[PDB]
Amino acid sequence: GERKTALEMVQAAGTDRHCVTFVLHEEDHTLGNSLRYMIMKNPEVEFCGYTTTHPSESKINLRIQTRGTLPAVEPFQRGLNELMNVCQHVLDKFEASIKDYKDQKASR
Amino acid sequence: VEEMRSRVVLGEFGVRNVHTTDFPGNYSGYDDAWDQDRFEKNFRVDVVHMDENSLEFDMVGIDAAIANAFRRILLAEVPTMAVEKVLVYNNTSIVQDEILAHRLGLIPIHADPRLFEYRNQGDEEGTEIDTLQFRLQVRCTRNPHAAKDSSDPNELYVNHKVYTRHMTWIPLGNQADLFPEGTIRPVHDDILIAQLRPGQEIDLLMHCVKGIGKDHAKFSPVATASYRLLPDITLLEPVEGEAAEELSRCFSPGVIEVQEVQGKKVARVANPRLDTFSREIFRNEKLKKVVRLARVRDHYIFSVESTGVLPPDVLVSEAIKVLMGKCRRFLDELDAV
Amino acid sequence: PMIYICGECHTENEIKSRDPIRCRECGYRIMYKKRTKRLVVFDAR
Amino acid sequence: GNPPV
Amino acid sequence: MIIPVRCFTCGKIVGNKWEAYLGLLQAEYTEGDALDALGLKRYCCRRMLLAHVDLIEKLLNYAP
Ligand SMILES: [Zn+2]
Ligand SMILES: [Zn+2]
Repeated sequence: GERKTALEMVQAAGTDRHCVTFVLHEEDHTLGNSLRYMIMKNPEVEFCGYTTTHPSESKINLRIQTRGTLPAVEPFQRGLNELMNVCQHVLDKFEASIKDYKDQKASR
Repeated sequence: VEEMRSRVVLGEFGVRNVHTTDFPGNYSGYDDAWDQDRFEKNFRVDVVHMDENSLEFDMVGIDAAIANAFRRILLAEVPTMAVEKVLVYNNTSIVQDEILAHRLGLIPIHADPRLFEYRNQGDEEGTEIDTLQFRLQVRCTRNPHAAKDSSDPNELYVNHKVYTRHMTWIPLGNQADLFPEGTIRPVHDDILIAQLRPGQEIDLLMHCVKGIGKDHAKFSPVATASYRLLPDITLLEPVEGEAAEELSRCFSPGVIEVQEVQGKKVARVANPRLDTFSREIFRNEKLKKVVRLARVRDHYIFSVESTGVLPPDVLVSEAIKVLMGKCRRFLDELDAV
Repeated sequence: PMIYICGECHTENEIKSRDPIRCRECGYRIMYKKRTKRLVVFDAR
Repeated sequence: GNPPV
Repeated sequence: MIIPVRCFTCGKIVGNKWEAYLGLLQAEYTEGDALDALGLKRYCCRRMLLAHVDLIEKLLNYAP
């Protein structure tokens, strides 16, 4: 949707699909670090690292280098999905716990 | 041949390691590919305290990256409403105009930011959709009914001190419906805005817009939202005989509960969570060898304290939803190619 | 109706062209202009 | 101090 | 000059505890007990009231 508040991908020297650098705009260490943690769980990626280009700017660079087969854009799109699944589960669990505690406290 | 899977051990001259050994390939067999069911099974949230303006849930079984993401969302990405523009018709106060505008920006408004929207760039006017307007108009006069006294409230006082009570909401559009009479108001009615002397007057219109605590702190919805790993304390040896009390004094007082099992006194670790890391045992030179204090690996303790705009549990919910929104925005922008 | 407050008398004097700049009800020689109601816009940052 | 009783 | 509205480090709102602080000190309470009875736990907030110098009361004494 947004042509540049979001993704700009730079395929490496030789446009290796297995080595991509994603530029994520308007992002700081929050999403960078959580998404790097979620992408490291994939045994098909050999190098994942994020970095902020400069303090004045608001953008991060992820670097995903996967193994021989997959195009390194599936690891990214799967780390996103797993992180969103974890957030949904945490939200459900937290709301259920808050409700249970409110009941336990309002009864007594 | 000794594994310690769950604690961050620690001495005095420094902590031992910075790892958690719960990632892919991090062990011979204890390898990871993000089993989602193992997460959903080992995760649990326990909410300790929940007054109004406080929460202290546990959030057991999550990594430091996700916990830090949640903490940084509450401080800088959950949206709030706050004064952005100030129109000053007259101001004969001692407090300057720019300083008054600043002081007015840092006052928290009780409007819920989820019913509003962001003003488009260059939308100076604003509309019922994105803005709330309030008016402070106060003048100080001597009270005619006063004797020869010197208390500032009794004399020289109709409005000596301008408070947040004096600020009145001007319903901008159809906002009178939607918002009942007392719903849109400043959160605190006692915040001292200025001081006046007879003949001095303040008269202004404040405009409150939506925004996140990232582009200015005034829009931030929590005092602090930090977290701390659950401490762990282990008595390697049975402490007894008046060394138990010296042990119980080298810690926050509730942590080591000295029972009396026999005629002698035994110290026991009653509640490890109360401990503040002060490392005062390490000055004892005889009991630094008896106790090992470390941190539990992925067992956190959170503490969210809102200013009063939204309840803390709603704040945490909206933080988790903001992280989900980031993830979904990037998923859907990826799907755009 | 340009008003000026005296320095220590605090009497509203209106002065013009061609007239001296002393104050009535006293004789001081310093007079501060007055703040009228005019709209100014400030940002709360 | 101590998650809910 | 006047009480800061929010503590600078945290952002906690301390601009409504000035008169309450002054009232608990007139009642005989130490500055420690007084800052405790107001809810100022962490010392970043406690320094915001403990070391405040109200100079709006000395500027509000020269003629209008
Ligand atoms: Zn005069
Ligand atoms: Zn503070």
